[PDB]
Amino acid sequence: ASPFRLASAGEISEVQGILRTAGLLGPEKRIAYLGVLDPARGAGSEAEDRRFRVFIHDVSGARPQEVTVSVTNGTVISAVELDTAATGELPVLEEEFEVVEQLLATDERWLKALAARNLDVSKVRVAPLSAGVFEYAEERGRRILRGLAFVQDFPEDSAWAHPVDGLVAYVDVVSKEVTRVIDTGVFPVPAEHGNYTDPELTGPLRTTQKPISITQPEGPSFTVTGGNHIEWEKWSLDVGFDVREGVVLHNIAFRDGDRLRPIINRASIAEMVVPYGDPSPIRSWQNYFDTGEYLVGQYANSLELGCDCLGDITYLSPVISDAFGNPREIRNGICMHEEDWGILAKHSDLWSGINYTRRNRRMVISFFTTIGNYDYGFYWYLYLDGTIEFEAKATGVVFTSAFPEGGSDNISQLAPGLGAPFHQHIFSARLDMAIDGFTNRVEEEDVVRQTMGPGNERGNAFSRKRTVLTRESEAVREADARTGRTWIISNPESKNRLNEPVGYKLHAHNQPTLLADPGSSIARRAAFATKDLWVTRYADDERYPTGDFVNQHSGGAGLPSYIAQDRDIDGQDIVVWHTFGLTHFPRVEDWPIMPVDTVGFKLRPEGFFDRSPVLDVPAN
Amino acid sequence: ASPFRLASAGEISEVQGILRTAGLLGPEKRIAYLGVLDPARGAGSEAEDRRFRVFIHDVSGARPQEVTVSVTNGTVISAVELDTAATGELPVLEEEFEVVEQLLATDERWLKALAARNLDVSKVRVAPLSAGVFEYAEERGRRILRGLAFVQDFPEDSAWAHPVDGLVAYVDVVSKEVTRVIDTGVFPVPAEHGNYTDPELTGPLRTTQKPISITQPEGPSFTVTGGNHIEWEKWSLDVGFDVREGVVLHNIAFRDGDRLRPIINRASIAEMVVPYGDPSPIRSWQNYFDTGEYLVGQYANSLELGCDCLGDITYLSPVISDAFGNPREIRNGICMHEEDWGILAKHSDLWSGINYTRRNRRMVISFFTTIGNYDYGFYWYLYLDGTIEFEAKATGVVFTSAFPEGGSDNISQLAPGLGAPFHQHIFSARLDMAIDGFTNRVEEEDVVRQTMGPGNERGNAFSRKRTVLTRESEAVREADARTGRTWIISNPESKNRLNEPVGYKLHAHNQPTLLADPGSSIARRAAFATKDLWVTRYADDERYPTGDFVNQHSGGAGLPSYIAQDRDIDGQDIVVWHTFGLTHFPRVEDWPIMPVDTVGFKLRPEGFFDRSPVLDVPAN
Ligand SMILES: [Cu+2]
Ligand SMILES: [Cu+2]
Ligand code: NA
Ligand code: NA
Repeated sequence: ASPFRLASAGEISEVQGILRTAGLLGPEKRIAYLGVLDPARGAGSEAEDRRFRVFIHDVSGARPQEVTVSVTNGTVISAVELDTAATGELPVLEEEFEVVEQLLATDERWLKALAARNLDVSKVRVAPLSAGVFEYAEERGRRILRGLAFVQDFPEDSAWAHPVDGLVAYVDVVSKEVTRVIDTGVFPVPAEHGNYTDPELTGPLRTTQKPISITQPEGPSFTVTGGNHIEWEKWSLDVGFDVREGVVLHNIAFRDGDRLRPIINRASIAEMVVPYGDPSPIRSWQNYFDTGEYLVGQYANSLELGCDCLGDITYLSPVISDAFGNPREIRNGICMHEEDWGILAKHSDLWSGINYTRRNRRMVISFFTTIGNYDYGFYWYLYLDGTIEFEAKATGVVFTSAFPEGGSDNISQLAPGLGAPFHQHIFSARLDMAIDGFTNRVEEEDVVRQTMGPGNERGNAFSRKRTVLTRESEAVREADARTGRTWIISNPESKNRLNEPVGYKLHAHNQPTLLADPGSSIARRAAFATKDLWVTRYADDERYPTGDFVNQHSGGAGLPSYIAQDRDIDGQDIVVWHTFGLTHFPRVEDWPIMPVDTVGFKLRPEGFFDRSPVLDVPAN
Repeated sequence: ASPFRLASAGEISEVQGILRTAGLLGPEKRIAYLGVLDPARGAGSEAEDRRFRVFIHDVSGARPQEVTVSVTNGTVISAVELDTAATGELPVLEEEFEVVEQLLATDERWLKALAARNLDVSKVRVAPLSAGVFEYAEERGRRILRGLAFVQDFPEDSAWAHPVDGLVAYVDVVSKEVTRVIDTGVFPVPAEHGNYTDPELTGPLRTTQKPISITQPEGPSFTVTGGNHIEWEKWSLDVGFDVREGVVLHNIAFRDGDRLRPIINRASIAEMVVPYGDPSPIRSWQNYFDTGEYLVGQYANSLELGCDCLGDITYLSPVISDAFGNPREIRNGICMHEEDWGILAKHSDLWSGINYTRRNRRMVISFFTTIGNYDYGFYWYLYLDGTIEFEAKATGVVFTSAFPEGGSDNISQLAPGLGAPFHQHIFSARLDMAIDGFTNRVEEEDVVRQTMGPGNERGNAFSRKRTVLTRESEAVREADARTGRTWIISNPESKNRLNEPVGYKLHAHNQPTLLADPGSSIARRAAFATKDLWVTRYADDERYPTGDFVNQHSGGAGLPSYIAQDRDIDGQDIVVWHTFGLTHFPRVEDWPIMPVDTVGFKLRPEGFFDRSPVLDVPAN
């Protein structure tokens, strides 16, 4: 019955059928994006209307369409032709990934470049890389991918060990033409292999790890109903999945006594970008919007038990559309489990004689995706004490280049002749807040140092200040770790027993934001990534910090355009957009396969509850 | 055989006997501190000399002594009378904790203050609190504790719920005299109880938590030999214990192929301080040096299985001296176990067809201590990939006050009439570095932004810079989160296969440092806490950032005095001292018992290895 249930195979085939019936999905049409829309505000009173949004590409060169379908009613709600030169190209299609290498393999310029390097064309892999927006006028309105080459010595070889530097090509994937081949000169192709399953490189595998067994003899403490509604240790939520964003959490709420108290209406990673910091023309255009351009949900891994996810795991297997509108299941694509999280609370009191210890646990909801060389784990955590956390785990194989003779200020050395260009991985979490309901506001809280003098004669006092962000023009904020800056989302109309507005405090990691010059293309296309915190007034069409169409799309849409409306956010339905990222100067230890590194944020209750919410946790 | 083995009961009784035989431990003497000394540099060639350092208090008012004993040889090496007014008072004695309440209970001023508040003296608990150094000339050279009162309604009541504000007393614990009783006026004593085991407050305990079972059917993957030598997944170390510092790690090294490579020679928390930010004269003197004044090791909890430590646990039971020199075991005072730590590395490669996943684990070495209302867990972690981490977990009951009518800039409200003064918990980790041996140096690494222009035409480039800290005068450093500042400890004479100096990078959390005015007593006594990173040249007598005697000791010793020597630290035997802390504005959720909050740091290999050190980790 829930309007927040996962899309079923049946719903996707029905969208296909409705589109077909309406003349919108003939043999030249391809689905570049398909997802269910969230219910409108206040729609719980009315009956279900499951609506799906679809981006339809045309392989014959016709203009694409954005379409909204009511699968409940079997109707097309709206269909509009897109002018991609204006509003952006559609996301990269799975089927286009092979096309760059295939077209290049019979191009005389490409073949000349490979021959100059004595490389067998049959062994040259070409990465299908998003193009962005630079100085090439002919690309405007065209679907372009750029190709960088990597040699694969044999079918099971890791091509990433053998980058072909000094060479890049641009391809029109619709007209199937190579537009440019740029050869700045030969670099040595690094020769050492990077095969992390080859016994010659690993050596004898360790025999020293004894098993760790994690079981739940009575099963898990969470329940799953209606396919994707979770109840666990007072928490209530619905686990959604979208082909762009991946796992999306809806209706995060906490049962405090008899009352189900909303906290977050929708939580997602609404964008992620990987900007590269190498000024070589071979890579200086490189910025991968994994979410917006590639769609991270689409590439979610099937997660194997006792391997990717350990313990008593409950899986969801979300369904997505293929390019023709047929349903495709991602088997075991979402892991759900609870785990022990050490000590929750502890005190041994001298005066009372009472010794007290309680254990913590967390509910974990995760998926893992692969985008070329990169693999990312997205983890959401709910804790007994009311804390909500997100963590991204970055691994995979580092994107490589040649390491220049005489070194580099923008590339590190991994192996003889092998370089790794500096880059960032920067995420945007979109938190549609609902602290005790939708009437919310945000304050920036700084620590306040005090001067020794009257009222503070010993020079020990310190304090804090809170500044309400009243309108969108004032709600673009930066970190200040030195002053312990955080942001509190409160409900000014809902007070705790001490007559204080209930709230949650966002604790950021205060990692560097986007490093690129403010006049660059990437600073404009990923403007969200230049500041740590944005607050907007909720609107149903303000979904992504980069807008709906990121691929080959200049600035003009996304967060900078949203906040220009300068709307009231002081006790209104608001959305927090938190930028957080990793700045990566690759180390030798990252090669030939990278150990996980992490980044994230959390929110902790701040006068939300009337006392600790975990007094009723039992011993042992 | 190891000179780094834990002290045995026999060694402590032997120190007692040697001191007795030498005339240094008659019936009026009390041991305030006793611990084993680390071996001297280059002492591995010579036979064992187990030496113990002892601080001896005299209850008859005679001057205390600092004594070094060779337990191996049965001799007193050195004994020196201390002038405490100059060099500091000895640590607070366990036996002094009851004395403040006992003396106050028959003092007419104290009794008058309690009678003004209608409080039964038999119900008034008095916390024995360190005094620090303020404006009271008569305290110089005297052992003083200050007392703050809390009412206990019945034997099992949590007194912390019932602070008696407006009242403080000062007591000479040797002469057994009350020096001052200060009553600034009556405040209401908060009436609600804070009894977190009372069913009336907890409500019915949850029945929803299903068991989680963590077992190791073949046992743990680590070995323990010689009592305290750990070998685990290429790591090698010795787990020490000291009554002041608690768990101390020695000889942290990693077996890389055939070579045992040192990383850290000694790691400890060498100080921790809890400064309060309430300018009321009742608490404005409050700064608890839990390590330096109270000795955190002394109060280590006995940790219960399946409760404090979960899984297949190996315990150490360290032995300490009581006040008379008799050995006392802290049963199960140190937990050691390994645990699963999610995904280590993962890649699913399109071109090779190879899908690869490996799991991480960490070795955990921990203890938990209780200092009055506070309880702290100290956790050291070693990871498969070479990462070393420390985490402090803070819990217990918040230190309380009245909440003033009309509010406070320096105190938060927890319950009706109940306040919690703002404070910090600030730790100093002393890391005696040995990156591939003792010849080490530290660089500060900042991210470097670059301007769009020639050489960077697209405005995408970014870089980094490293600054070697060459001498101690240049090695007092602050955080800069915005520029991604870290510190790399390298060995300039030990190069990896890429001809780069091997190293480890310290990643701080960049939390605020000491907030107090720079002219305060606490800014001088805890000078270390004002800056994030200090580097010194190693010396055997530079043990604590606050010096040997912290109790009632002004500035003059510790880190500021050490670095004045301006010694060479560029390719020398050096020590890194990292300040990190929590700034606590207590929330209603912290009452009546605080959920754990955490702070820490980690160090990751940075070109230490020639490639990933976890290629030989097996599947599943
Ligand atoms: Cu990276
Ligand atoms: Cu605290
Ligand atoms: Na909202
Ligand atoms: Na050293």
